[PDB]
Amino acid sequence: VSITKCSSDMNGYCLHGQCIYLVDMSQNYCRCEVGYTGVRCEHFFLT
Amino acid sequence: EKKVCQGTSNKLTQLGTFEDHFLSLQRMFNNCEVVLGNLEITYVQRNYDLSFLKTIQEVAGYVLIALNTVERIPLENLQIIKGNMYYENSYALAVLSNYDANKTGLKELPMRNLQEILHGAVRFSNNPALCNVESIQWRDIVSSDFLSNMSMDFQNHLGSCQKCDPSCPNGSCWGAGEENCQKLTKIICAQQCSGRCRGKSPSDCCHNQCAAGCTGPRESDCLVCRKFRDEATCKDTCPPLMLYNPTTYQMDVNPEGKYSFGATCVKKCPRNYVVTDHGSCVRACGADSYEMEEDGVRKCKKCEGPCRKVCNGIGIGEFKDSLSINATNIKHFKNCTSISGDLHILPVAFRGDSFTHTPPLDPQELDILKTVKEITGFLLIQAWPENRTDLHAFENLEIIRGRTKQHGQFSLAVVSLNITSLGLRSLKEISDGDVIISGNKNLCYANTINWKKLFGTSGQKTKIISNRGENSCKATGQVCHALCSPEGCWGPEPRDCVSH
Ligand SMILES: *[C@@H]1O[C@H](CO)[C@@H](O[C@@H]2O[C@H](CO)[C@@H](O[C@@H]3O[C@H](CO)[C@@H](O)[C@H](O[C@H]4O[C@H](CO)[C@@H](O)[C@H](O)[C@@H]4O)[C@@H]3O)[C@H](O)[C@H]2NC(C)=O)[C@H](O)[C@H]1NC(C)=O
Ligand SMILES: *[C@@H]1O[C@H](CO)[C@@H](O[C@@H]2O[C@H](CO)[C@@H](O)[C@H](O)[C@H]2NC(C)=O)[C@H](O)[C@H]1NC(C)=O
Ligand SMILES: *[C@@H]1O[C@H](CO)[C@@H](O)[C@H](O)[C@H]1NC(C)=O
Repeated sequence: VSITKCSSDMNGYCLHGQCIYLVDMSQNYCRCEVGYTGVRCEHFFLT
Repeated sequence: EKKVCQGTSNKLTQLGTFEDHFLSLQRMFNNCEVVLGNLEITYVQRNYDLSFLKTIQEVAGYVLIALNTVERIPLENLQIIKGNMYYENSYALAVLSNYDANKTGLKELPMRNLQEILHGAVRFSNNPALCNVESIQWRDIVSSDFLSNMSMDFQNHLGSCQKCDPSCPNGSCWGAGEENCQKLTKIICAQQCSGRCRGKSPSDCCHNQCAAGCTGPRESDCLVCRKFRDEATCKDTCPPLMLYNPTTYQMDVNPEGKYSFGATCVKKCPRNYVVTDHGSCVRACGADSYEMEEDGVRKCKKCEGPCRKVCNGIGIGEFKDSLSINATNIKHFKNCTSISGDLHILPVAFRGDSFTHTPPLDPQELDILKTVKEITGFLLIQAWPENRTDLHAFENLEIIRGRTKQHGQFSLAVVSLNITSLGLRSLKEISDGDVIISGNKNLCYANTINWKKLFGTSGQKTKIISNRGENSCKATGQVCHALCSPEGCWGPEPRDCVSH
């Protein structure tokens, strides 16, 4: 009852990740691959 | 000697699975005491030990606590949030939806030491299992200039919370026990106090520079500093290097003088920073002003007319929320020699971004950067024309000063490119920070370079890994030229050689 899938409009929003809709805030966000950071998963992380 | 960490700005985004996320979070904030950025506690699953949080005592930016199904978050010793940065442009503390879908989750948030929010408001929402937090009177902690922006809808559905110990003034407490009661340092203060205080007595009126409170009215007896921290004394502004003489009308030397660096007064700026005439350590000089060394000191000087163009980097100025060098902002680097800041080249520059209204970038448009000889921050290259074999646009780059560093660590990062050679044949100095050369499946000459010859600081390390293997490159004859034996090279050709 917390996160949900994102819309089809959200395709290349997450650069290295999967979009997630947060229903308590009504906001869209990302879940990055391992080793990637940033709100949009844009930067390679040190480890 | 205060333990220090960078913080995170991921803002509710998840790094990998809940395990990976917890591991990154714990690696970040392990034995940290002062967080220079934001403190973001998100997505921590039940039965996960958050013991390291017990060390953080100060946060410069904002504190976010969201979507944790852990039962307890022991930010016991968090004293101050300076609010140098807001969550959603009005919050220095945002605790939001800490629960699992089976109606359980965060309950214990014993921030017994949080006594000051310099800037910003706080917002609480959708914390069902959260215990005891509807008790805290925030008029004491938050500044009066932010009281209207609070939006904090304290309700709970669990209700199985132990009432605040009868010893707590006004029933306000952070957790259970007589130890979690709220300490007032502003509301209970006397009328004659300047600001913070220990009690309603005029004796306990704390110095105006004491942010959280004090253990004595002197400058050096503060709990946290409001403005600057000179040694063990809270100062409104750093002591200048020279003081005026009201009698002689001239400037005299100040023996207790100090240089302004960050929120501290230091005896000397760091090696790669600039120094203004005001005696302050700066990261860049204003427009119509240039950098120069003169007697062992890097310093700013004005120019009466002919001086270099002000080229800010990706991140600052007109490039405020930009992720990369892209088709929109490439033109603004036409005649740049020094980059005042950082450079990012990400894959989306090449693919184009629909969400920032950014078309794709022509690889041939990259050669604009060939004029650049100095970068003052870090250089991060995660994308490059796949048809290009080396980093041709940076063949005339000489110095990366590394004032600002990626994650506070890396001043040169070249990751996941199709290149075969680095081709950085004018490179001569990397003044600070680490190098990381990773994932470039075809790169073959990075091993030949003695990178410790470019470094301007002990402990500068490299991370040269997961490229084309050494023995791979040697097997295909992809090695430095014979005439170039001493320090290796940046490519197969004799000019790519460092010493020839
Ligand atoms: C390619 O380069 C261009 C040029 O640098 C770059 O365009 C810039 O994009 C950012 C982000 O879209 C723009 O910054 C915005 O400015 C407006 C005010 O005009 C703000 O409202 C924006 O968001 C704010 O509010 C949000 C509320 O949720 C906050 O979350 C957020 O943090 C902000 O506070 C944002 O600041 C910028 O104006 C443009 N500039 C130009 C010249 O177009 C583009 O982003 C680059 N491409 C990529 C992929 O980054
Ligand atoms: C947070 O406080 C500010 C400052 O009092 C208020 O914002 C108002 O609107 C704009 C946007 O910040 C300001 O320029 C105004 O000066 C503010 N006051 C008025 C009367 O318009 C507002 O109280 C809060 N902002 C939000 C977005 O809730
Ligand atoms: C990457 O480099 C190799 C080097 O020969 C080349 O064969 C390959 O086509 C390059 N990839 C692209 C997409 O150009």
